[PDB]
Amino acid sequence: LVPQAPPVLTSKDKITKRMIVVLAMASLETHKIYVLLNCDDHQGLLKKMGRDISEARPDITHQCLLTLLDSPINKAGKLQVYIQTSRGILIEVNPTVRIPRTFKRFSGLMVQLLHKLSIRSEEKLLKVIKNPITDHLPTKCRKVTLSFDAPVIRVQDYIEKLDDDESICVFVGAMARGKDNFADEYVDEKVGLSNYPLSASVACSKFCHGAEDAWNI
Repeated sequence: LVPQAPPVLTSKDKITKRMIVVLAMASLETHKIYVLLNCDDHQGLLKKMGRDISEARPDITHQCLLTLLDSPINKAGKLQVYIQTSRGILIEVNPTVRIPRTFKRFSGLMVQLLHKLSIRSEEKLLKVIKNPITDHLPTKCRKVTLSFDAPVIRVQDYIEKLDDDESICVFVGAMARGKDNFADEYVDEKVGLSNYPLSASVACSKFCHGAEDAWNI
């Protein structure tokens, strides 16, 4: 007894109250040898490039996207996802896009996106857009960064404290390790979800679950 075709939310809608997740510091870099650089397949190459092999982690972004887009909140049309790469590329993800389950085809899709600047259905399902993210977010929107070092909140508590017209944008480090400062230019609060450090995919899942509770999804 719920709407079977909810409105597809984009950055063009500045009003509708929604949850936004920004996958920040995403490790999405192309190389012709085209593939996404990753720590499992390109250890030798990354070493010769003088890179920290452990930083090449596109799999984290892949798993976060699957968790987020599979969620009840996404199907209910109350979720948006953006990607901010470690190299400053900003990507808007259409809620209806199908993300491949295998890493190989995910990499193939990301390579095409980063080279062509969009992925077409003629509507765009993935699009490279202009920084800063704040130019695209809903007019009334809370902005928070998830951090292990921050005080722990219950997601439902936090979501229920939003005004009826106020969206929430959550910045999540799409990384295994790193400092929580990636979105200090945009946010005015940092919060924790657990007394344990969480994988990015798990943090995404917990936040989706808590919003689903609060919004009766």
